[PDB]
Amino acid sequence: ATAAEIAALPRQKVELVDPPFVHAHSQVAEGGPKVVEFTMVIEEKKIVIDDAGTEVHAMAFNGTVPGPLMVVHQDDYLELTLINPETNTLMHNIDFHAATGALGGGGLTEINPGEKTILRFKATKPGVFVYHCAPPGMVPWHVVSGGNGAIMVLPREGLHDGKGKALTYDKIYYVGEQDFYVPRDENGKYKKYEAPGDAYEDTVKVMRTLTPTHVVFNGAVGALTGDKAMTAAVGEKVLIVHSQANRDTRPHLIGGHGDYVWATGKFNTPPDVDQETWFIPGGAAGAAFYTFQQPGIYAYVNHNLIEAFELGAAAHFKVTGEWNDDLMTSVLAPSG
Amino acid sequence: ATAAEIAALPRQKVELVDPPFVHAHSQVAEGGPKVVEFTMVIEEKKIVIDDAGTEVHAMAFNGTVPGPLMVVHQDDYLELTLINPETNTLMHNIDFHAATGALGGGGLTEINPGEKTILRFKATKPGVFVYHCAPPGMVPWHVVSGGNGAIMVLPREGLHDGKGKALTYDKIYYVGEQDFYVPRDENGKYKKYEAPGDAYEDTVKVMRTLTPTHVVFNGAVGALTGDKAMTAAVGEKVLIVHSQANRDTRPHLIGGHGDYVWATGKFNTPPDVDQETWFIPGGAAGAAFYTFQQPGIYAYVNHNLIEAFELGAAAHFKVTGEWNDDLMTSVLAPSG
Amino acid sequence: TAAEIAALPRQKVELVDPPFVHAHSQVAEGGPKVVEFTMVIEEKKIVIDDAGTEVHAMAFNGTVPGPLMVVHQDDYLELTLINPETNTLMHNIDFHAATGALGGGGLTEINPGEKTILRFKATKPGVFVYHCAPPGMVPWHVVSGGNGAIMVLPREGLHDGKGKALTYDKIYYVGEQDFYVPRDENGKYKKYEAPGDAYEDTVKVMRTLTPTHVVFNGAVGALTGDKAMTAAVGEKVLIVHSQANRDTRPHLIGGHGDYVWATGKFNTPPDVDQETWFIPGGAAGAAFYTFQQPGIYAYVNHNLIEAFELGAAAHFKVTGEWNDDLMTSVLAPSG
Ligand SMILES: [Cu+2]
Ligand SMILES: [Cu+2]
Ligand SMILES: [Cu+2]
Ligand SMILES: [Cu+2]
Ligand SMILES: [Cu+2]
Ligand SMILES: [Cu+2]
Repeated sequence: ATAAEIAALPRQKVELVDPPFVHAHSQVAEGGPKVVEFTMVIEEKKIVIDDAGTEVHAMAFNGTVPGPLMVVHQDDYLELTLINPETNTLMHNIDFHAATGALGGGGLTEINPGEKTILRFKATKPGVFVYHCAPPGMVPWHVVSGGNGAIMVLPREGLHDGKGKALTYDKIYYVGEQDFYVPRDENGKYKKYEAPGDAYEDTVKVMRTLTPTHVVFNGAVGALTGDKAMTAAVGEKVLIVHSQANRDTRPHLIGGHGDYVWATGKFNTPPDVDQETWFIPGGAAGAAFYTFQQPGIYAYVNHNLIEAFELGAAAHFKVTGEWNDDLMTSVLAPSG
Repeated sequence: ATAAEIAALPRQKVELVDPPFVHAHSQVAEGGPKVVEFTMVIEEKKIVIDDAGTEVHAMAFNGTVPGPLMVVHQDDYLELTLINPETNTLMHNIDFHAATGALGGGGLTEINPGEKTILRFKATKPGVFVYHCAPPGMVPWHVVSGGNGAIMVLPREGLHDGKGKALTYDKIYYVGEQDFYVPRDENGKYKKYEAPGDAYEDTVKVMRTLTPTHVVFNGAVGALTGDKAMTAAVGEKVLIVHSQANRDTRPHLIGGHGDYVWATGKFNTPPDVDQETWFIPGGAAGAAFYTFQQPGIYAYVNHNLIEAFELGAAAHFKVTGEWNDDLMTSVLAPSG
Repeated sequence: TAAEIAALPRQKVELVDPPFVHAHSQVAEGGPKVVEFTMVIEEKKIVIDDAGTEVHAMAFNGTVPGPLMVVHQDDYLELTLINPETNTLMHNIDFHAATGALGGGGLTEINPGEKTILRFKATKPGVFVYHCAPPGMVPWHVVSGGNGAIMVLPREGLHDGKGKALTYDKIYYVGEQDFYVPRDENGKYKKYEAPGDAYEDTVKVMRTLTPTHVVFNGAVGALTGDKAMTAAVGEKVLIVHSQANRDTRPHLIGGHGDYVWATGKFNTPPDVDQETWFIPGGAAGAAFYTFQQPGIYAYVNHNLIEAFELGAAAHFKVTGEWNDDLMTSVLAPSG
């Protein structure tokens, strides 16, 4: 399209919501190509990531870790207004894996505190894609401080399975998984700092071990459990988008499956089916589609079970409905 | 189906055999749906995992690490009697990744020492699948203590390639790969403990490094070598099922290939072909099909070669038959 | 038959150093051939970072990685492998592309002062790792740089999942190397007189499963600056990537993998529109991209710690006209 043709396209302002929820959208596109507009203020803030009061100096797109899911359709334009407030201490930017050119946008969005920028790109490829901060020379530090999220570029005709039959979800959730590298002192206690820059040297040493101290969903241990469990009902079709900007993960729904899984995250690559545990490499997003068949509590984990149950990578689903004894029954309950 | 319909189905009791062998079965299902009955006693037992005499207090389903391969067909019911004898010290249970509901059966099979339970589930999805112990609060410890195995749910019509041609194996082996995390003293020598619980805190610290001390097939360094090498002949068709309940692996047949590989382990997902090295994520099983073409020794390995040759993840195949000079020949043997 | 193999033509090919690739055609020119290559193994001290860090490398043909060899399906690859008397160690070669004798390793064990000639039929199309594998010291040789890859093209060239031609304008081979360099108690990397002197110290580092360096073409920054790879807008590029010992996850920053044979095998249909692909330790993969935008790109292992702290980052410098439809700065950074 020409500059004039794009200027004539309809504009739609989207209001982002905090993960794991996803802003309102249509699966099948409602009309022709649009310029879909998003705004995000980058907030540098302390976050507490475990029950020992361990702190991270986060880079929080839109005030969350992960940053929110942005949803467009293929051949829409995504126009982001990105704002770095004067209260921040560092330069930041954004690299959309979904975009083409200038290091994903990173080369065009370097904004110091007190500045803002507007980037527009054409979402030419359908899929879920990571986005993340990437300041030259400081890239991994910003990403593992929580400066990452994802977007979903739906096909204009919605999702389909490998034979072209429609796949339509009732619910969608976004799980951002984060590897943290928190320095400790001589007695094994996690260190606290009063400024992001103060922890840099110490953090780089931990990162070089390639061994995260914490691996969490939605910014902290237990962030998606207890009261913040995701919900569904028997019969409901659910899409779980999962991202990891820096490090591999292997998602698994304990008690369920991935009926369809775009493990590469790309919708023109047909989905795998009947999956127990799928694999998303660092620097990517994937998506799984599941129809719940049984009520009760499910745990959704990175199935390196040390990472899930020692380091923090575990979420819950609470599911309502009728139990199915054909699928599963206790013939003899635990007894002497 | 209804409870009455299921009660009318024929039962068959299966005697399990120790890995890497697999109990007698038919590739193409005999008749209609059955309730296939297995019994497994859990044994907490000391095992020796290397040639120095390093020992682990294992949780051994049916007395082995890994637990044995159970084989059924799609839409059969798997009915497991699981027994925790009173000589054991801990509660155990079982999570079938093949099953749907109650955390894979885990929520319905918590048995203290002196107790037993019978769980039945419908095997609705075809593939190979991990099973493992998963007691709330103690999940990874039980799994990395060897409390895991796999099942195979064959399609009722046996295996096929991605395009409808039958794939019929002459023999099958099950390779269970185990990451162990054995505490060490100040001399770098592995510690021994009197009971399972005594090793807990020390073991958890090693687990947090995400760096196993040992990575082994069939419970020990060298377990599938020497006179315990797997065997085949030129022309023979072999399926190798490979599981890893906690941690990634990358199987490779040195001198061979995976002609067809269900790397996700799921038979409705078409197999990759002509593979050098395939990839199975932690928490999953995979399967590879190969027709041997050359005689001699092969090594089957996790192709992180440090993991294979330093940590223990190497097995051998001994293959009988005639050398094929068309496929490979030494034009000039090593000479001055 | 026997007479027929003996009657097949023999063609010698001159190798070139990575990331460049020797002369070849995408569609096979003629019928099956015996393609002959020669490689001398060089044990040499190489410098892998900006602080003068040394490794005693095993360098097939004098490079880390060893060079890319390119044949077509059902050609034979006939390698002459030479281990000069100035070397201290036995070496050999295992072609993942080959069938039999541990990939050739059982037939190619050459002491210093010896050579050997191995021939194998390239029956399976794809990119494949090769590496040294002396029994009992396999990982040491591989993580000392003793590895490369080959490409076995389909006789009819590359195709997408639907059967239409994919023809590249150029090809690069990126070999990625995990190194495990011992450090003294002060945190400084150690140097050794001879390869064997480092064995014990190196195996201890290997057992951490934590590389001190992860690099492309044998050193930090080997494919950056004046050594960046090049392309132009409109050009179709194939990037072959190998890792003989450890997982990697390639990503073209600012681009994509339009078609990616992530397993490296051409009979397995390529994934499409990839952001970041995955190649397991012990394999090669291949990505095809058509460049749409000019400028500098970084090509990385997208564990960004591995890329930017440990060394796994390369550059492409791309010429041509910018496309404001695909991307534009509506408002540049401003107060
Ligand atoms: Cu930032
Ligand atoms: Cu990136
Ligand atoms: Cu247990
Ligand atoms: Cu599990
Ligand atoms: Cu060597
Ligand atoms: Cu190999």
